[PDB]
Amino acid sequence: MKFYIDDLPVLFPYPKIYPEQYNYMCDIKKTLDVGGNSILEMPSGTGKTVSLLSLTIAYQMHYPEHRKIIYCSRTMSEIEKALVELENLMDYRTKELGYQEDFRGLGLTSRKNLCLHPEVSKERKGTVVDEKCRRMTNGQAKRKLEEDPEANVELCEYHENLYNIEVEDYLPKGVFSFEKLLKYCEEKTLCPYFIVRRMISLCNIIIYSYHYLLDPKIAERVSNEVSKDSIVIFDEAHNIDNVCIESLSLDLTTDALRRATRGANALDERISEVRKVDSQKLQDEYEKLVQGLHSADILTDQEEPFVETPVLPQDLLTEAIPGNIRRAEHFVSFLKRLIEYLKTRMKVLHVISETPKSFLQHLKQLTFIERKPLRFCSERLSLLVRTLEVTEVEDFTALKDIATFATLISTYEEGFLLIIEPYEIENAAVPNPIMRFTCLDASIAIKPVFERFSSVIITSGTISPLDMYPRMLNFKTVLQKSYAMTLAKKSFLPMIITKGSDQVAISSRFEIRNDPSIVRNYGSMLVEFAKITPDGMVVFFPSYLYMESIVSMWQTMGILDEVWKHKLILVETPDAQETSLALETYRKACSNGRGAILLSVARGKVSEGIDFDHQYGRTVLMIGIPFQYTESRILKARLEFMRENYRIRENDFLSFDAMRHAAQCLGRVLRGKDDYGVMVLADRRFSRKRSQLPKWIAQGLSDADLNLSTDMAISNTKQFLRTMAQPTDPKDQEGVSVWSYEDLIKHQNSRKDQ
Amino acid sequence: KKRTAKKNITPYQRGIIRSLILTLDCSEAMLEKDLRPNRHAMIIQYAIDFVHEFFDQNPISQMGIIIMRNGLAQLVSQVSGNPQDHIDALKSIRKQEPKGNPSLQNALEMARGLLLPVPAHCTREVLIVFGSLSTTDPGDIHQTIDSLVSEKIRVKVLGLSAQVAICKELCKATNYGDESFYKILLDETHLKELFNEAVTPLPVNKINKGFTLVKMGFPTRIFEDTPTFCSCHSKLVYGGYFCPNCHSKVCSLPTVCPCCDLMLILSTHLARSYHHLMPLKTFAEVPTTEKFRSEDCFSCQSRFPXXXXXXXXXXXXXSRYRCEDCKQEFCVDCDVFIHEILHNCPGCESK
Ligand code: SF4
Ligand SMILES: [Zn+2]
Ligand SMILES: [Zn+2]
Ligand SMILES: [Zn+2]
Ligand SMILES: [Zn+2]
Repeated sequence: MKFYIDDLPVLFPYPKIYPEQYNYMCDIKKTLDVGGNSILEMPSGTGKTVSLLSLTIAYQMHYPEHRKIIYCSRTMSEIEKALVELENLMDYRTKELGYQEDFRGLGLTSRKNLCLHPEVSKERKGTVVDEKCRRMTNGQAKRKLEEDPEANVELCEYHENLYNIEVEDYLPKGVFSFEKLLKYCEEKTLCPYFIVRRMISLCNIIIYSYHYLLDPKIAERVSNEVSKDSIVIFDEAHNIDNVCIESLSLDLTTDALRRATRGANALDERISEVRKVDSQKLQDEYEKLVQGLHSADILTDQEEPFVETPVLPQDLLTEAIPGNIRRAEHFVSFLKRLIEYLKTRMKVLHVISETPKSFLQHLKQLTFIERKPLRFCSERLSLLVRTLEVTEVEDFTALKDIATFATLISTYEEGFLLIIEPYEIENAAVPNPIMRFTCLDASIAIKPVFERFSSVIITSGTISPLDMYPRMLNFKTVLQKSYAMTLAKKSFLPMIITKGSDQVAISSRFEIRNDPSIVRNYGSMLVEFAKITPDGMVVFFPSYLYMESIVSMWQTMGILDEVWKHKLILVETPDAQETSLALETYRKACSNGRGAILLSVARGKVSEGIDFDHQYGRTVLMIGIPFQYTESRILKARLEFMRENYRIRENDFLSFDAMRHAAQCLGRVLRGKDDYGVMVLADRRFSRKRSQLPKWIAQGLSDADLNLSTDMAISNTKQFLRTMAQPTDPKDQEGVSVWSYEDLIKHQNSRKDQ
Repeated sequence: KKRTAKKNITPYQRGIIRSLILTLDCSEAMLEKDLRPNRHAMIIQYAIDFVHEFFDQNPISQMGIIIMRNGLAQLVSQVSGNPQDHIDALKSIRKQEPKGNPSLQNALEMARGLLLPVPAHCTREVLIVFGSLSTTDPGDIHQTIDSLVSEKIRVKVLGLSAQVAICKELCKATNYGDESFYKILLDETHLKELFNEAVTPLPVNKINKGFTLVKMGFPTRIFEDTPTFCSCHSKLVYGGYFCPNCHSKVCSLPTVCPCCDLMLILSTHLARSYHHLMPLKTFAEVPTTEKFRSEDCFSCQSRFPXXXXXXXXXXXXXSRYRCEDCKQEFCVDCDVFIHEILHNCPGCESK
């Protein structure tokens, strides 16, 4: 297609469209012309990706003002799906128009997923990979290597070829997705990490995780070019406040405090050996403190900066000396002040939560140490570490964490909350004290990014209500519309199984353990699907520990045996790699003959980044509802601040976020308008909150689908899939709900200009 | 109110000499209580129906039959050109009962082994019949699919009330990409119609492969009655056919020669194929008030068609579905029976 929105040609890579898509493009452009936030709903059943990217390229190429676009996905996988998607958009755009592209838009995740060095790649923990690519390609490594040629120092050499060819120019022309980017860089034996990091100043669009825009320790290197007048989208931004309050989170436990004693004693050792051997450069750095924050080499560090910035992007900062801490030995002294004051705060008999300032004044009474010097903990630590040109960091992971800790607590107040639980009750009456601390206001963390940028776009495949977020994140929006799925055919049966066979009102909220009434209820429901359902079926659970009790006692039942006769079980497991291997094997089996089943937490990690086609997804089941106050009171005080700050009480938000995770896991099954399947919920409570379910989803919920029995539901899906396999394709009824190529869009809309 | 094939493409070349192999699944799946007697016995029933249907309409083709049970697949009929072998095989099966589950791979591979001696003019198609929700493979699947469609064998499958996209993908492979062959059902009338269309030779947009001649001759009926003697069953044959060159006696059959191995039919079978060579333009229902033809049927004589305005009823179906190239009438039963049994358009044959 090459059509218009009255102002811009649109090179839609599909001859086909859906009317909802034109609704989407119209309202999103109407926004962009007046740059704003304008919370919206776009169903993932249609791939809004293409709508987004097509309109964005049209707008950026067409209007000459915003040459830069920001598209924040949640995860790297969303990014790469969008990457190949945009690649198709770009190839079609070239095919239709010849070559007008001159276009370079790239994503970036980390060395952990991008370290082309093999030895580093064989490691598993991303922190050690980060430090190791540092050391391997360090602004220091190169020097001591070059004045002193020795086998002590090495490099990926990927940074070398980067320096050589890459850092004068850019990639040839391509939108090199992780596939294409990694292939091409390997063919050029390059370091894709540093490639994108340097490339940042030229890409016409950019993509990355939310975190790179959210964690100021990494959301720091943003340039104005990438910031000033870019255009910013968020997709699947529904589960964002988790990331916000996580980015402003810090829990503790004193085994790390022993590790930090180890590190800080080691720092006593390093200061001793260097100062005896030479303190002269240390005094050079003393005068470098005396001149101030030392941006001369505290920020002018092409590879040096050791400790990243837990604080918001340098906004909550000053530049003076930390007073007496000019002496690095005074520095280590106050390091111990901290660590072991933390230790004395570590073993309270019971739980205690702290405001930063309350405990802060407490500490001053206990130990008269001061906030403004205290903030300089992290930066002073990093600079001293560099001046020690250190060879190891593992002893000092705790030290950088505590730097982060002290910096935030000395920095942030009256929005956050320290809390000190002397154990995990989950293994109560044992020592596992926790000095957890975190924020409570996501709008705070977001506010800098809103402040920089006007033309911000929020869109998730779950968002409801479109007002909760304006409350929580306290922001202005304009066009808050939800797009009801215009379809002339059912194509999805959500149903609320409140009644099992025995019609027992069901839930997991009774408890985290067994009650063979509901147990066999759910076993019967499961196995009856297991027979009737074809390949591809995953049900989601409130909690891994709850699902674990249930699954163990169901292995105790024969309830596993019949599904083992028919289909393939896949279960969830805490290990990321083996979870993923289960995932891919599931996919291969279901696309193959033998049907495969996964089952999982609505909070589960796959439900974050993995979508489901027709094959892998047919029948999803939300057993109970994803609540959490099984777990701790951090959410209790979270709600406390909520109520005293937001006009939202506990149950309201518990329901809100539980149904958020619900619809979040729901959305996967659907790919395109040849997509379909089952959606079942299994608990009583889903009737009251029928209206909190997103627009199209609620449309698929007729009240006649409420509190069905499980046997009638078995019948429902029986006839449902009987229909679904059938090619009821009049294609004369598809024009109105697909708006066939170049005409029904043109016809209706150019007429619909009424 | 019509649901009609708009373009009945048939004037070309369909698959005539089809080496058809129905495959059966006799598993615990075929037991289950969703069909009136069962899936299983009903399937045996409609399979017998298809034996008769096929060997009638494709009276020059061959067949072997295979079932699947207990994670294993089981042939029930050698490649046979006598229907009754298949018929009594099906009988012998119906009384045997299903067990276990289908080892789809083994059935595919057994069929693969079977249709190899089929020459070019003899074409290769298998016929799945599926009602299970899973398979049991011992050999790599898409491996064998590659082998299969690399050896030019499209397959038509008839699954029960589900969908299994491996079936659609494998068919699309076997059917040169284009797919219509994963027909599954929702009703038993639906089931038999599925069969009846499975009977006909199947074109899509043919890959222009080798068009090879086929040579044969024709035998002749015998005269002596007492002279009973046979060379195809070695039994008593009171009178029958006589190979055109090998001049052996053959008990009544359209088979290939059992001495010099050449095909033997009379002509009738060619004529059935021709009935499948140029089928006709569909009888268009004449426009309601603009038709105004003679008020009866031509092919038959059916004076009913309208009541001349009863506001609603007569203004409904001015039913004069009359031919296209001949424009000569034929009533609804006449249209159905012409197009069904004797396509034989007399009005078009008339001139
Ligand atoms: S950026 Fe270069 S040095 Fe660092 S991990 Fe990647 S390949 Fe290795
Ligand atoms: Zn004989
Ligand atoms: Zn002969
Ligand atoms: Zn008639
Ligand atoms: Zn005619």
